[PDB]
Amino acid sequence: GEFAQAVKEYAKAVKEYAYAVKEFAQAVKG
Amino acid sequence: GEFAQAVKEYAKAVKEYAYAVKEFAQAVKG
Amino acid sequence: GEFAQAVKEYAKAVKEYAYAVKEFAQAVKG
Amino acid sequence: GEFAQAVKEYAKAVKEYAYAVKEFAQAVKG
Amino acid sequence: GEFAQAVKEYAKAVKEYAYAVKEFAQAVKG
Amino acid sequence: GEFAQAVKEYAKAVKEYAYAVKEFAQAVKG
Repeated sequence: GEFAQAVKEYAKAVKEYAYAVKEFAQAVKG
Repeated sequence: GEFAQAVKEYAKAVKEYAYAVKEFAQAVKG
Repeated sequence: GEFAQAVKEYAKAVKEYAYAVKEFAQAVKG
Repeated sequence: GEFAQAVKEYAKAVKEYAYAVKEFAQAVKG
Repeated sequence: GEFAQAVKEYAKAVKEYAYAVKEFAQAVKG
Repeated sequence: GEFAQAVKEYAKAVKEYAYAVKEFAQAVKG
């Protein structure tokens, strides 16, 4: 219900964190 | 219910942090 | 100049995220 | 299910961030 | 629980990072 | 069981992030 909903929004925020980390990694490397 | 809300409020903080990580990456690239 | 300011703003965002992680940790324990 | 999966993805993101933070540390030592 | 303990350790690590980035901001500035 | 595996991976990622932060902290200090 709400928990299932909360998890979808968490999963989507994790994926945004994952790409932000990759751009940080490239900035530090490049 | 109360825990689902804490997962929702954490998901918002993960997205806000992901944005700050990308902004800092852009400053390192720049 | 520009880069000192971006580091300062990244520091504030890390500090904000630390507070959200501590709140999540408390929410998990409840 | 879905929350264990999102936590696993977050864990992989954290490991990547740790590796970039160590590379950042190498840059700061430079 | 193991999850509560791990998020507690993460909260500590992010708080330390926030303090090291702030020290770095001071270093880049002065 | 599947959550206990996600928590194990998260716990290990958090630990790597914790030592990365101390390495960044030593780079800033030095």
